Amino acid sequence: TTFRFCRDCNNMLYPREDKENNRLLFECRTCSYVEEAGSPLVYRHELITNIGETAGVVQDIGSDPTLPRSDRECPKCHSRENVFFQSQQRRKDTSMVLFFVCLSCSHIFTSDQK
Amino acid sequence: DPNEYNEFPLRAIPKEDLENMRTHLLKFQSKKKINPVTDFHLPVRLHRKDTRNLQFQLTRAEIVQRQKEISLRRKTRQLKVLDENAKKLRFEEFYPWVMEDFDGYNTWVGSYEAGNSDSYVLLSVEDDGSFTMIPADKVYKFTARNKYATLTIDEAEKRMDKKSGEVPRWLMKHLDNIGTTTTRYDRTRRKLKA
Amino acid sequence: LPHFSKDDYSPESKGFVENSYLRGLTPQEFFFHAMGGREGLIDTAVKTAETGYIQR
Amino acid sequence: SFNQFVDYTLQDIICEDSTLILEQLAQHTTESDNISRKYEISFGKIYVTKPMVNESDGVTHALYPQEARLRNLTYSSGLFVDVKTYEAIDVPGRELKYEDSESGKVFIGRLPIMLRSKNCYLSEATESDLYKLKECPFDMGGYFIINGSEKVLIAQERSAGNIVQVFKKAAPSPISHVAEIRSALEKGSRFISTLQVKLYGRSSARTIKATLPYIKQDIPIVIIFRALGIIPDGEILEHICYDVNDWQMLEMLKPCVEDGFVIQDRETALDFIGRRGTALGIKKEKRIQYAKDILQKEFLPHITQLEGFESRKAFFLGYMINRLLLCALDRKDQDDRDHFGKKRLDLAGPLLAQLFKTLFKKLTKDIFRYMQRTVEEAHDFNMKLAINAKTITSGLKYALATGNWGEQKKAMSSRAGVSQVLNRYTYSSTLSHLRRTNTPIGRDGKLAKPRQLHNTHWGLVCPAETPEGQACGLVKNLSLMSCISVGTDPMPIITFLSEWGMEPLEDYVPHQSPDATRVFVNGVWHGVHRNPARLMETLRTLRRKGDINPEVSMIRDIREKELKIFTDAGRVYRPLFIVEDDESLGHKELKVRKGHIAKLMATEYQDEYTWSSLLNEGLVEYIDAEEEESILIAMQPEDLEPAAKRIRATTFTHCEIHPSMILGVAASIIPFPDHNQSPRNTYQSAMGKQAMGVFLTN
Amino acid sequence: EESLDLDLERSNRQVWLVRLPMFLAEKWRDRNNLHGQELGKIRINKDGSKITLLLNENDNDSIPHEYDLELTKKVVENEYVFTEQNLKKRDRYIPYVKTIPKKTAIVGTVCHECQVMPSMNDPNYHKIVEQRRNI
DNA sequence: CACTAGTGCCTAAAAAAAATTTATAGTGCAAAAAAACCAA
DNA sequence: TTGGTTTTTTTGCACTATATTTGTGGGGAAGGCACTAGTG
Ligand SMILES: [Zn+2]
Ligand SMILES: [Zn+2]
Repeated sequence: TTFRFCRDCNNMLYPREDKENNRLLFECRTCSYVEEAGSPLVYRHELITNIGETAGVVQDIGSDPTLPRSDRECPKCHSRENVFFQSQQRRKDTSMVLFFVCLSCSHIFTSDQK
Repeated sequence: DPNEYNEFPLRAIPKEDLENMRTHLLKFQSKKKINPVTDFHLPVRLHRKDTRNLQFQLTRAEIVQRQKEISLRRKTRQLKVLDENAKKLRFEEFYPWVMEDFDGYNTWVGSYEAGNSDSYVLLSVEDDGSFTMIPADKVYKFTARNKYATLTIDEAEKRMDKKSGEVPRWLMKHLDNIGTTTTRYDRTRRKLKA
Repeated sequence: LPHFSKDDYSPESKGFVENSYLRGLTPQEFFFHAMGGREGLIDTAVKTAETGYIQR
Repeated sequence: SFNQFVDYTLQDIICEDSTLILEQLAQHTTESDNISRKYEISFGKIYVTKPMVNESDGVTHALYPQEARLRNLTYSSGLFVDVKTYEAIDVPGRELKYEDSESGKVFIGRLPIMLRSKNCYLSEATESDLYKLKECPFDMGGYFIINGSEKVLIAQERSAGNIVQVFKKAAPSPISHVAEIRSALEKGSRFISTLQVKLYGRSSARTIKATLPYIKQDIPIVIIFRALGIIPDGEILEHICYDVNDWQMLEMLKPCVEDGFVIQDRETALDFIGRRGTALGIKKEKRIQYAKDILQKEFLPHITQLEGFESRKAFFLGYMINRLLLCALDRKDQDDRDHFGKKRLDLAGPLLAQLFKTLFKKLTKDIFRYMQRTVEEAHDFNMKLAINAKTITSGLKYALATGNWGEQKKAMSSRAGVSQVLNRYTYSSTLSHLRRTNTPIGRDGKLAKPRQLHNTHWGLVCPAETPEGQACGLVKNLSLMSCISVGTDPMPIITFLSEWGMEPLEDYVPHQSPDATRVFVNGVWHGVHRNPARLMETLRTLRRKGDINPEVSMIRDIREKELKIFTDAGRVYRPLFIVEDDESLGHKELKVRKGHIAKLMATEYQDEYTWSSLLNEGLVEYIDAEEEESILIAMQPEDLEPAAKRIRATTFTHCEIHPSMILGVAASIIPFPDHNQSPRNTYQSAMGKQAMGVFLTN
Repeated sequence: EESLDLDLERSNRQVWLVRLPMFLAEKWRDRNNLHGQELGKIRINKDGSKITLLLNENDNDSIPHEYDLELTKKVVENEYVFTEQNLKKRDRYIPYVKTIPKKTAIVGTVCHECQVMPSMNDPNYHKIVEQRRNI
């Protein structure tokens, strides 16, 4: 779903169809540069999703004091130290799922006990 | 310290040399490296010119070819104060810096940014090994223009009017087919052909 | 409240008064009690004028 | 507040606008030539006096508060300011080089004074001398004496300016999400200059338009970016989106990019009319010069307004667009208007500043008059300023006595509750009338807005000392140690920050900074930095060492990758114990120890540690209302520090000095306020002020 | 009299743009100075990657005599120094454009963006630390 | 003979920096734009 | 076939009205010149 831009100018390449060769082309509607289409994918919507929960996972998450600490272990380093926080997606239909990041292994993993 | 280095005291530029001479910093906005000596078609002219209707302006080669072919007061007033240096800066920047090569292939328009002109100081190595210390009074930034054969203002005003829900996705392509408002390099090439 | 760790839903963290008046409250619980009292005060202080208009 | 307004902000307000010249060179060409008849008048240093008032037909007395109080005077003092031809001549060709006092320290008027201020007689009295002057030593408090009546001004809270906010407007309107910016210059022309960006459509008419003065149409933001000087669309995208990996924002921007698909040049975008007037001067359709002068001089009166910082404008506007877009994308929640920190408390200083500015503008306008009138001889320089002094003194007296706030403008914009009469029943009441606040909301009142208490109010405003009825929750009372921010010049701070390594935004690039942290000062973006941690600790240490005014507050929003610096005036802050996480003795410990407190007791009983002397060596630190969102607090100094009566993490940074200090003046009297119902405490807090006893001794 | 076209000859000279601390910039940007006198010495590793400045003793030992120069951008593109001075005294085209001619010449190419920082280990250093702390 | 106050008589201080937020209802004008008929 | 036509539907905008009692107390209320009278 990524967008490409003209090498000659940072401008959105609009897909357009080859009438005779029947393959999608991306032409810079600013300048005559044209480009081949990597995938038949053109536009992507994703009306409902469960993404964006890994937003703002800075390397300094453990630095802040206010995030609570737990005793669960990361299944890479098993160090009981870790920092946990709930879903970043602030909508009324969210879930009580939590996210555990451990300072030692610097890895993020879900709270799913299943 | 063990001689693992080249030591040489940098020397200042002579004071008397500096006066009546102004030194500025030049910047290009471009993803690709541009070398003025090689890429540009000499002769190259730097002028401070009005930028209105840049496309309609004839190229330097075009101008040379054309030349060769030819051959009660209210009596009571009060003025609010404005800083003299600011007034001079406004007067100087009333017209932008515009640089063109003879071919008209590449055109660049400068602008002035005062973010770090004062703090920055120029240092370039002299032939003897000293480093020339220059206080940089102003820093100018140049941007490319007219490379993509831009469209004109009036038709743009007509398009923005909600005559159509969406403008033609191939309007630029159709105009290029009509070749309206050819590039300055293109116009110069056409004039040279004629 | 800035005396709690983030993202807690324990009753004390989110304002459950545990103690009784006999022993006396704790700073946080005191603050929450103040909140409730203020709510009651303002709601009555507005409804009085409103419902007076309706009555008239 | 008053001491600040007197020491500075007064020489400042004068030297700022001390320019007035009438150089009548020839008022037309020649006239041969004539001489550049400069009429230069400028004000140098100002002067203030002790309260020194003469009666009719008599000598001037050295006043004293009781004297004015019984004689119905105004405990004020006079002022007088210094006032400052040699020419340059030009007949037509060449040109551009064609460019008085009569007295000194001329009287300009008299203004009231704060009791026990820097320039009040009482601020140095000894108890013996204080009794010699015959007033109660317990009279701690800065009221005013106008026509012989104790007079007190009250704080006015207002939403802090120059700060990004977003709102979710109601569904039926074609706007769903809006972002608003306020601005000021402290306080020339009042520079309200509201900027707001609206998101259109639900309908799916996804488009973004902005409103700018003096442009009276909604304008597509892409046109704004282009006109600013950013032609290639990819750059504009870089100014909005930061994580190039994410896409959703690009998808919702797609229609906006489509809207501006027609224009491709900066001045052509500037060529858009946005007329709103005034009368079209030199023009073809719209001057490019007109548009650029707008965008520089008037647009966004903060971060800069001079000539040459388009890029700063672009980055800030992109930041605000991004914040707007998040709310529409549900990534971040709705803004909270009622949060306390984003408010401020205007006080005596700023209020007197506003009135003095208005009256001095009237002064200058009148000075221009009767100078243009004296076409013939001569320059007065003396007598008009007497009527001017009458005007200044009368205006100040009227403002401080009537309660209306402003000149005789038929009570326009004159909120009355500014100069209430000081209550004098009970010493408790009197003290409970100084630290008082008030906000304008309406006549009748709403029922879902700041009347009800808020979490942010903790430890800053007393949660029980409020009046009831038609004003409940509006008037509110400062807690005990709460102190107000008097502001400080940010220039040294920003210079220090740049020196220690800053990326000025002029050469910023998101690609090479996928993780760098933005930096804000008083709500201006200045640069981006790579390591926030070291800068944070360094600033903290430098503050604690006492090299920065402690009123300054900084916050590191590690979740948002943001750094804030605040040094404005009017913030509210409280003291706190600092706790060092490290400890050679073991787990964790607050830095102060027994030796310091022993020294404090010794100093007190001497009848040389001060609270300041505690501040310098890093033992307690001020905390504004904004920071608490980045600090964990320990209620008791022993609550969890180590490993029936009643019911009772390991990462504390500060411990409360004492919980019982969250009260205010009146509630402090209530014994065991914990052990009874809160509305009953509120009933008592209100009622106690209606009790007799003693109020002074004199 | 002078050719309006700019000179392209002086381009081929490498230039080092230096951001300078306020105290030192105040001294060097003064027009009273700049008589041509030498002011300091530079140290370059044979291996490279580390540059430090050796200030001369003309500073009156009020500021560090040693500084470290950090190349913020080792490689620099599209940045040059051009110098200015006064000169001697659909197919429709616009005839009048009001050209304003000046004498201009490009004199160098910027290759190294570097910043001068006081070495904390310098004995005269850390004094400006207190000076900046006060201001 | 001249300066200033004391009292009586009588129209203007005309400057714009801004528009400043404070709601929520309804409900009758009023005009703005879409939608059907048909006629050129 | 489509634009001039009348009809309708909508959208805005501009209106008013906002519980009952009692008692102080604190403010000023035309200012701005004009014409003459007393005093130096
Ligand atoms: Zn292109
Ligand atoms: Zn692990």
